[PDB]
Amino acid sequence: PDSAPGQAAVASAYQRFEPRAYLRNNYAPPRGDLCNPNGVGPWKLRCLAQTFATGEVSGRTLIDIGSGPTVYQLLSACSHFEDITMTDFLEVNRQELGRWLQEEPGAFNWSMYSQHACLIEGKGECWQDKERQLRARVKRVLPIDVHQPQPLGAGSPAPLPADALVSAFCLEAVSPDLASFQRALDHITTLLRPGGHLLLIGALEESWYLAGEARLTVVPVSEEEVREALVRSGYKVRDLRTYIMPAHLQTGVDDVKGVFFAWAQKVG
Amino acid sequence: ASAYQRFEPRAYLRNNYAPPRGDLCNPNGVGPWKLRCLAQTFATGEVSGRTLIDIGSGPTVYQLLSACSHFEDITMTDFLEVNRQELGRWLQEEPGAFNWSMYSQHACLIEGKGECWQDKERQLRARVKRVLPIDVHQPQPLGAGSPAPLPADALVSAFCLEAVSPDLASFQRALDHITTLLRPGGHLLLIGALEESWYLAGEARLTVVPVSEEEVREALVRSGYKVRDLRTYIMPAHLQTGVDDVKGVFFAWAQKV
Ligand SMILES: Nc1ncnc2c1ncn2[C@@H]1O[C@H](CSCC[C@H](N)C(=O)O)[C@@H](O)[C@H]1O
Ligand SMILES: Nc1ncnc2c1ncn2[C@@H]1O[C@H](CSCC[C@H](N)C(=O)O)[C@@H](O)[C@H]1O
Ligand SMILES: O=C1Cc2ccc(Cl)cc2N1
Ligand SMILES: O=C1Cc2ccc(Cl)cc2N1
Repeated sequence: PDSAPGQAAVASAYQRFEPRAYLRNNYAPPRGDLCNPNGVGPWKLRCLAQTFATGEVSGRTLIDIGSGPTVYQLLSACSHFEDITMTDFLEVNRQELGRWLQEEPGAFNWSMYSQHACLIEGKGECWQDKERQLRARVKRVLPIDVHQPQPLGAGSPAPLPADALVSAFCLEAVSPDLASFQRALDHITTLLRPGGHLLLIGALEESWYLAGEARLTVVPVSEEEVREALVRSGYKVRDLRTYIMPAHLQTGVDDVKGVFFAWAQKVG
Repeated sequence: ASAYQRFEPRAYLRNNYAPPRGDLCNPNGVGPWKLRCLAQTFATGEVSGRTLIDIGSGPTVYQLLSACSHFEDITMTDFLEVNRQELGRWLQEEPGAFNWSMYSQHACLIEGKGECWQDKERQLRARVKRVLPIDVHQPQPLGAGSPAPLPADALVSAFCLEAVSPDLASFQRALDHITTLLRPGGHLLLIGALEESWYLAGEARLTVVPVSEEEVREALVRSGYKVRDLRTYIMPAHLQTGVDDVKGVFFAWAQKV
């Protein structure tokens, strides 16, 4: 009926979100181990690489929805878009990205991820070049709130509508329930042009994860709930695959059961 | 040969394996070309067996990155103790070891098997069983009671022979010597400088015999090899740095017969 309470709880909880702990929890080993091809990191990168490798997802502008403190989700993307917008709710995350953009030593090191992306893209690109291009193509880092009908605000800086959207582990991680999730998907969809593409990666059947002091409440979603929401938002689903989280990667940082990858094209 | 007593490993790694010659990003540089020759050759599946020996390793490992997944027993060698020490520092992940990761990465990249560079380094470190003294000017370069399994199924040698031979004849004889280490029907991957007469290694100034591709080809023949492949990389101007007067690099894939 009324979305304010749940959304308020969410915003409250994220005030405690610690980027460094979150990076360590999910992007340092064992989950950040890119050597095991059956690991989640390599699967995520592979979903992205293969999708962009079709040549079917291109344009001038791309918006990454809920970037947090991570850039891996753009490694394969960056060679297909001149203009990239990164976004996040939390200033601290936006500053994390700032540190990487300035190429500071105190910044999180993504070079393994950059290398791995070069590896599976199979074009013999060195990772320093991939990183240099991503840094050059990120044109802005913006506040965002997906619960707003205009997630970027009014008169945003972003080129709208975008040719493509990327969003990894955001919607389910900030929506108290499925209806909120659906509305969030509707909101970000207004930023995408008709015939444009959305690459959505997320947690399956997760109810909580840790980011330092912050223990965050997640709406657990299934593949089928994800498919239906995409259709409900005006997408044709081109691809929807599932990674089942291996027991050895269940580290107590969350109760994630799996990860989904969706390639969807906005009808129009 | 006394000149090699002033040879500084770090200065050599600096001159040849750090930028610009060590930049692997540009596909037209010497580093990537070398790795490609090695990778492509092994990818054929025709160079294989159980044991491999690297002749004149110096302080470098890149020349075995593609090799290591085809040979369970690897022997590295050099004339200088300091080079063997520098190798030991990398093989044992000791302090102040040279950083080869860029090369491991590129080998993984070129090979295209989706392998992470750490697994690659791990395997190489696991398969190098020993680092031995050696002198190619000796009829038995490894000495008599060598811990090395002989004959080897395959040899690798990069920038050693021409770099240690006053003249063509010495070069030919040294090739003769190392060839005795190789099992008949075995393979030799030989990489070397073309038309070079000197190079620097810190305080060391080394004399080199300037050799041509045809001269390299004829040497292998005269040593009893069938030349399966012989390619030339011409050294671009921007990689002419003042550390030597190398004109090009040759890669030769030869088979003892
Ligand atoms: N109301 C809201 N609207 C849009 N993004 C939000 C939000 N509340 C929290 N977020 C951001 O959602 C992110 C979830 S973490 C995922 C980060 C990154 N995309 C990855 O792939 O690892 C956090 O960065 C959080 O700050
Ligand atoms: N008389 C001799 N017999 C065998 N090796 C020798 C030698 N005199 C010097 N060497 C070794 O020959 C090497 C030349 S440079 C090292 C080349 C290295 N494998 C790479 O590819 O870059 C030096 O390590 C040097 O110590
Ligand atoms: O591999 C992934 C990365 C990631 C981010 C956030 C959450 Cl809740 C779960 C996972 N698992
Ligand atoms: O690229 C290469 C590597 C190398 C080793 C030794 C010498 Cl004398 C010259 C070169 N040039």
